[PDB]
Parts: sequence; C-alpha cells; structure tokens
Amino acid sequence: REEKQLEASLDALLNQVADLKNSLGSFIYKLENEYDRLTWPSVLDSFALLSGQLNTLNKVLKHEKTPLFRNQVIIPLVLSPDRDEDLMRQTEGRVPVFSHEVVPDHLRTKPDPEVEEQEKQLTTDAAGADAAQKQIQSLNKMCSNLLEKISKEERNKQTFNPGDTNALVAAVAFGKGLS
Amino acid sequence: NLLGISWVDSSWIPILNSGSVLDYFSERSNPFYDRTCNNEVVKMQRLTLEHLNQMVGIEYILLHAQEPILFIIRKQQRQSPAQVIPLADYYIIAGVIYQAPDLGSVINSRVLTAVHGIQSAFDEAMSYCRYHPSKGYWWHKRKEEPSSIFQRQRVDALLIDLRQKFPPRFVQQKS
Amino acid sequence: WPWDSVRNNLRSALTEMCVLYDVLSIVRSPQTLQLISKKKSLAGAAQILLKGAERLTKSVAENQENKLQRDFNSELLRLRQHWKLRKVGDKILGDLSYRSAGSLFPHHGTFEVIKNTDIDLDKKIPLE
Amino acid sequence: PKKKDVEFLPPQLPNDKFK
Amino acid sequence: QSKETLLQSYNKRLKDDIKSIMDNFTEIIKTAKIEDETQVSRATQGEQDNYEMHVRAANIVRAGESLMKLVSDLKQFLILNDFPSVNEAIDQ
Repeated sequence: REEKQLEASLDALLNQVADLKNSLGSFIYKLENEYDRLTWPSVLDSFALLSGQLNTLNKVLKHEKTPLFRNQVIIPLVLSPDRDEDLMRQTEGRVPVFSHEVVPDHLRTKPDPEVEEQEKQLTTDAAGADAAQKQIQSLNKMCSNLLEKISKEERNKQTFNPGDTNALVAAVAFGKGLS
Repeated sequence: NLLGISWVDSSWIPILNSGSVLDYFSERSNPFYDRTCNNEVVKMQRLTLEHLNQMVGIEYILLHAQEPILFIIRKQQRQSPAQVIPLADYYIIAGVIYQAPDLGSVINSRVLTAVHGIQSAFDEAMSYCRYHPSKGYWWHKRKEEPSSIFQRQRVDALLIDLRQKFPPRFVQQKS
Repeated sequence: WPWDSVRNNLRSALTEMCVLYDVLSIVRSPQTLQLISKKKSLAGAAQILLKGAERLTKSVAENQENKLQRDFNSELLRLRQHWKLRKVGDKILGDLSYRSAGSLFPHHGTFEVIKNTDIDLDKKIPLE
Repeated sequence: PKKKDVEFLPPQLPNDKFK
Repeated sequence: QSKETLLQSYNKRLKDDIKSIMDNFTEIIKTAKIEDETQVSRATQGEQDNYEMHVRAANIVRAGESLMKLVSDLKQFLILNDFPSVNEAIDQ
C-alpha cells in the first residue's frame, strides 16, 4: 500500500537524481574544454540547478508521510565481496566489486563529514535558552507578517480619437459641421 | 550514544560459523562487543539459553537468522513474541556501526556531503576572478583584426590560376 | 578551479549514489542547535549582503563623489549630445558623412568604445 | 604529414559592414 | 518595427526576478524549529536544515543580489535614450 508507493517514489527520485548528476557531469566536462569565457553566473546557475532539484526530492521523501522510525530496522540483503558478472549492473554508481582490504577506510560511505565534531566541540565550550527562543519566535512571526503583507499587496492615455478624426476628415470635404 | 565507536572486525571474527559468533561476543578480549551485555546474566546460574532470548531479558538477541556474515544483534526486550525495539547497531555488517536508521539518515548524509562539496566549489570559484562595475578596472597585439578590402577582392579569383598552371608537390616529409 | 569543482561534484555524486543504493538495498542541556544554526545563517546572509554592497556601491562610486575618468555614463553621452544621434547597425550611431546635403557618395562609421589601462582615457572611437 | 586535403575556405574574410 | 517591446519585457522580467529573490527569504515563516520533530534523523537531517545554507539559502542569494546592478546597467546601455526628439539647446 503506502510502502509500495514510497518505494516507487524513492526509485523515481533516484532515477531523476542520477539523470541530473549525469547532466551536471556532462556540463562540467563541457566547462573543461571551453575553459575560456567562463562567467560566474552560468556556473552559479548550474550549481543551483544541480543542488536544488536533488535536495528538494531528498527532503520530500524524508519528512512527508513517513511512519514511526522505531519499528522499521535497517537490514541489508547480504555482505558478500564476490565478483559476479550478473550483479555489477544493479547498484548504479558504486560497489561494483568489493575488495579485501577496503573494510577500514571505505565502509563509512567514504565519510566526508569533518566539521560536525568541531561544531559540537565549539558548542560544548559555551556550557539562557529562553530569551533566544522567544526572540527567534518573534522574528519568525515578524517575517510571516511581512510575507503576508507582501502577498496581500501584490494581489494608457489615448490621443487618436477615431470619432474626432472622422469628424475632421468629413469637415475637410463635406460641409456638414464645417460651416 | 553507541555510535561514536569506529571499531571493525579484523581478528576477533576469525570465522563466521554459527557457534563462533556466540563465543566471540561472550568473550570480549579485549574489544569484541559491549561488555555491558547480558553475558553475566546468562552465566549467573549455569550454561543455559532462557535468559538469552527466550525469557524476559534485555539482551543482544539474534533478531534474524544470518549465517553468512552475522545475525542482526538487537537489544531485544519484550514480554510478547515477534517484537524488536531497535535503537542502534553494533554488528559488523557493512563494516560500520550506524544508528540502524531508514533511508532518512542515508539521504541526510548524502545531502551533507553534497552541501560540503558545493560549498568547497563555491569557495574555490569565488576568489579566483570576479567582474566589476568597470570592465577590467584593475591596473589603475593584433590577432583578431581582419582588415577587409572587398574592392580588389578579385585577387582571390586570380588565386585559382596558379595551381592550374603549376600545382604544388606534396611532401609527407616533415624533416 | 575547473578540475577542482569537477572532482568535488564527482565526489558528491558518488556519495549521493552510494547512499541511495544503500537505502534501496535496505528497503528490500543548553545545546539549542536551532538557535545557533539560525544565528550562523543570519551571519552568513549578512556577510553575503555586505560583500554585495561593497561590490556595488563602493567600486562604482567614483563619478558619484567627483567626476573622474570613466567612459561609463560620462563620455558617450557627451559626444552623442555634441555631434550626432543614436543609431544601431551594430553599434554605429550617427556617422559624420555630410549625408544631410552631400548627395555624392555614402560612407558609414565604425565607432566603438575600447578599453585600455591608463589615466584620463576616453573611448577613442576608430580615409583616416 | 600536414594536410591531405584542398583548402580555400579558412581565409573567410568577413564583411560586418551591413548598412 | 517594435524592438523596445522586447527591452521592456526583459526589464519587467528582471524586476520580477529581483522581487522574487527578495521574497524568497521567508521559507521559515511558518515555524522556527522550536522542537526536534525529525523522525528520521536529528543529527544529519534536522540539525543540517540550516547548516546546508550554501545549497538552500546562499544558493539563491548569490544570483539574487547580482541581477539588480546588472539589469540597471543593461537598461541604461541598451536604452541610452539621448532622444529629446527636439535637441532643445543643441540647435541653440
């Protein structure tokens, strides 16, 4: 029921993300041969189009109609580093053939994150949470009021009178009105 | 918070048999698993298996049968059958100890990595070169100028009169 | 930073694809993180807007304080109002050829601004 | 081995003098 | 021929884009995340909701704080009127 629809939406989002990544890679490869006249606006637009479409799809499939995360448990199919010729075309991006001495520095999905621990240590060094929340709420309310006001506020003199022109044209020749 | 550990299985798991995993997890020397498990609660009276997964005991029980690598070690504690309360993952599956979450955490990690890469690219492209109100306002020869004539352009027509009187000789010898 | 950005995008795409494949295979205290995050976002937006304001209203305020050497909005209109009118073949506006009363032979004008690193330099538009 | 063809187009003197 | 129509359309589009960029910074008008309602993950999904401003907030502000002066210069150069239509004092 809902699980099948969620799986289909996840598969469609993954396919769209792969297509967008291929397009971004082709654009970046086209930005290497034509390295001259590389304006910042085009690169910025490409980065925005490559991040937004993927980030929106990722956030929509994670905070919209999702069941409780205490029943579902994470469990993979199998962990086999076997080189198969009929299984390398089913991962679409990585893990084609697993190595032997790759467990230590490849298994944490190639962890890029390095600033999380630094931010946590910096926040721990400041160890009052009532005025800040109130100010944040007030700022949010003010921004909402401003946006509502903007949305509420958001939502040819003629000089060729045909009648007078026709009247003048008639007076030019016909005596009716002229004399 | 049982996710901060970054341990792996190199020598503590010499085999992936059925009875080897229980002996490895029951005897942590030095690091094999969490020492605060129900090993003492199972060996308190005698060698049995009631306090392991049958009776009401908070123990790392095999939530599912997985002979190949390792069973799903979960802190099973429920008065009724067919129930598992998941909160973390200390098994050797995938060579990492994650929070055993759904696609949410994976998508969040992917988005974090992508945002880090995008920020790096933006920082690299920002301070490289930028345009200003004036075209090249900094610092405060003839290869595109083609002088056209088109009056005596007739010469090109005369151009096709020399190769006809005598053509050039191909060499193919770039000495 | 073409190659650097390309490698960064490739690494990000690889991480995203790995996470998506993993999800698919699996499917079948005074912290105040929000307050600190909002403060950091406000600081970043303020820094970006300050950089924009410095780029716009500080590097273009030359002729606003004192009329100095600048072809932008200070030289082209001078010669325009003084000699001819606007016209667009490509950027050719009012060539001096006495066409008003000549009636002898026509001649166009290839007039276009150019840039050069110097002091007090106009556009210097190009028989001869 | 410089060229194995017959070329006359590369000159291509433009006009860019539309009135 | 009516070429000023395309210029007016481009100017109106630039103004609309600038207005939308100036209005695109109110996506948090409905809440300020007073609680951690992230059921999937609160460390990398809920906490990073504002830490990814480079792809969410700073990704629109860059182009949004660039079109103003560019469009102004484009309008002032593409249309540099110089069309008093009488040359009032010039004949003088």
